[PDB]
Amino acid sequence: MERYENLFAQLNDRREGAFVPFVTLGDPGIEQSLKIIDTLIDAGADALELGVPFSDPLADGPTIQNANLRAFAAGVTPAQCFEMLALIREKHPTIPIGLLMYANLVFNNGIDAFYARCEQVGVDSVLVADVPVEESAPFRQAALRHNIAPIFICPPNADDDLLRQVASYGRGYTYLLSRSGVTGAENRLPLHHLIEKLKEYHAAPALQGFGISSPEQVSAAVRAGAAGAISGSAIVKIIEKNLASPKQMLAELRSFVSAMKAASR
Amino acid sequence: TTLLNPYFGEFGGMYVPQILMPALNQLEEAFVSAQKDPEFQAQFADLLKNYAGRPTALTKCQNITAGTRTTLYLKREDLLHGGAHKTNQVLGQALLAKRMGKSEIIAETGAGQHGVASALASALLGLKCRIYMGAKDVERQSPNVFRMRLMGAEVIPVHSGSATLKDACNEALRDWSGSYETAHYMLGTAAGPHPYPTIVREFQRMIGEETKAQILDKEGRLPDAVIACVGGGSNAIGMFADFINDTSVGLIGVEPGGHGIETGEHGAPLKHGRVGIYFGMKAPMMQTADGQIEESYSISAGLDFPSVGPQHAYLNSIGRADYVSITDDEALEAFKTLCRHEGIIPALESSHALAHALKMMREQPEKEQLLVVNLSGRGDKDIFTVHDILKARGE
Ligand SMILES: O=C(NCCOP(=O)(O)O)c1ccc(OC(F)(F)F)cc1
Ligand SMILES: O=C(NCCOP(=O)(O)O)c1ccc(OC(F)(F)F)cc1
Ligand SMILES: *Cc1c(COP(=O)(O)O)cnc(C)c1O
Ligand SMILES: [Cl-]
Ligand SMILES: [Cl-]
Ligand SMILES: [Cl-]
Ligand SMILES: [Cl-]
Ligand SMILES: [Cl-]
Ligand code: NA
Ligand code: NA
Repeated sequence: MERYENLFAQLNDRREGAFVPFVTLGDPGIEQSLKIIDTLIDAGADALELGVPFSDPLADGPTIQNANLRAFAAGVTPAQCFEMLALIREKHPTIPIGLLMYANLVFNNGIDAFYARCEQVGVDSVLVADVPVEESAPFRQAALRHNIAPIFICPPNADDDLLRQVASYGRGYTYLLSRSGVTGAENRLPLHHLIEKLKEYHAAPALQGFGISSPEQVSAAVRAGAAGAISGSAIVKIIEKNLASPKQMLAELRSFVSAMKAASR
Repeated sequence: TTLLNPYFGEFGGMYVPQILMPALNQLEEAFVSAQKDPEFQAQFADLLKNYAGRPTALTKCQNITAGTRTTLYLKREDLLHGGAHKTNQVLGQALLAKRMGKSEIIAETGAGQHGVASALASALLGLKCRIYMGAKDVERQSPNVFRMRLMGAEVIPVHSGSATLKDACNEALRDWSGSYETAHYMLGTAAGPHPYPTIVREFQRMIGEETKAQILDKEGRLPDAVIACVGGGSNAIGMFADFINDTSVGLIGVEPGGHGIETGEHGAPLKHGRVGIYFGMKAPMMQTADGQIEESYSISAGLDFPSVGPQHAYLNSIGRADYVSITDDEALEAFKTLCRHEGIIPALESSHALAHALKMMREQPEKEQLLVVNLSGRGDKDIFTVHDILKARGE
């Protein structure tokens, strides 16, 4: 399987950027999370980035910190997340599915066994938040052995050595970081140099993420040369705001994703 | 690419988000530069001597070994300014922050001890200090919180996750990932991502250096063993470091056994945890079967940390150091015994090390042995804890 490659070729054929929502698996519960994900796809999501609840999400701001706690309040475990992932792939054969993981959940029962499990359920990529490229060798090797793309963060300040490592080691897409700090839609600039040098070094297509919460940010990223945009906290805010109204939650989710996805054409 | 080895065998490393690697690389470079700089070393030595009170005494404890063949010395870090060994390394890190042009200090704290040490170093050296503390720890450490505030530090309660030390740790890292151009993260033990396990060891190693000089002066030979409690590992590696190449000197680290290892309510990840990757490092940690980070437990809040420094895990794996545990009740007895027979109130952390030395003596009272216990702190802070336990059990 090469789902990112097929998606980007198809988007490039349509002069179109990708819009990629992030949500936490099992937030606010397993059944509602499955409906949430189906609505994001039904509203025009090109790919998915999916978080597995972890006790200590040290790269996440309050919005996604709270999604993790909501998922834990429902008893969501990594095993249940992988059951969900298998069902999602079974409903949606072509959409790329990427996981956002913390290292201990990958290392816990064996690095190789984790990536084998990803392959078995149909996952396409894994970004391990607290594994920098300098520490990544066992993770990216296990990923590639199981046909999983290892995703790497390209931060604002990347020197040329980091750019070359990210271009050489990453697959699927390059995660182009919009700023320092942690995730959150409360804190919001794609520099043409990084996007240009990434293309010069034959990196995987760049997706911009962190703070992406408005349609014009999606269009701005594609215009800068990124292949698309990832939006997290802004989606999870809709989940948080509408917990008491499961149906209104799905409808507001549908409207926001459709708005963001339209901005990438 | 790094200047120094980030690993101790399989343990250690730099497991942080990519955005924090420049901050760690900058810190490693500043540390390597400072270690080569006689002016930095002279400044550090001057603070240690004239502000913190080094060298600390090495006290022979005659009464508690009476009738046995054990000679027991206490290395008196309880006499250091601030009342615990933590002061040594916060002074060095504060000087590093200044060397890097940083004017702000971030620190985490659980028992409040490192928070106080960071606050006093920051007050002395004119640094704006902010301290993250889990809200549960803020509630039970109001004296240390008030000390931090008296010293001008801003104390920020952390309500996320389990509202304790690891959650304060996360919040400190989240802050630093956005603020490292102007703020230094003053990590409080010999753990976390490289270069911190190395820096903290090097800024604590005068404990063992002095001990070696003092014991040679008083006894004419090296100790048979040096014994230190292990929460994160800093006072123990500070004692051990200068003895690592003296292969006849035993190195014994004491983890908190809490209510007993078999109860699961303990703080002994090195011997009873499982290797994981968190806190920026690959190290033994207390964790669920599916890899969520667990809660540790000890009567002593300063030992209540669910992982351990990677050099300790390494020294254990090669057999150079041995690690044991001591329960709450054993530490409490050692606390009472030192008060009554030597007139020294030890920190409940340090009481774990003392309790194991007392066991070494009592189990084999005719074994000739020359022991040093690192008395990492004084126990004035613990007298209410000890009072309340003794009252609830009818003593
Ligand atoms: O994709 C992510 N979050 C969702 C989008 O961010 P936001 O829109 O700001 O919530 C995301 C990506 C990486 C990450 O950790 C690290 F950067 F270190 F790799 C944390 C979150
Ligand atoms: O144990 C730690 N802090 C010492 C707290 O001392 P106290 O105030 O006595 O609880 C400690 C702090 C940070 C750490 O790594 C990382 F930053 F990544 F989280 C590992 C251990
Ligand atoms: C913090 C502390 C300890 C434990 O921390 P380490 O880093 O393991 O040394 C031990 N003793 C005292 C008095 C402390 O304050
Ligand atoms: Cl390369
Ligand atoms: Cl010195
Ligand atoms: Cl600056
Ligand atoms: Cl010498
Ligand atoms: Cl074990
Ligand atoms: Na510990
Ligand atoms: Na605890």
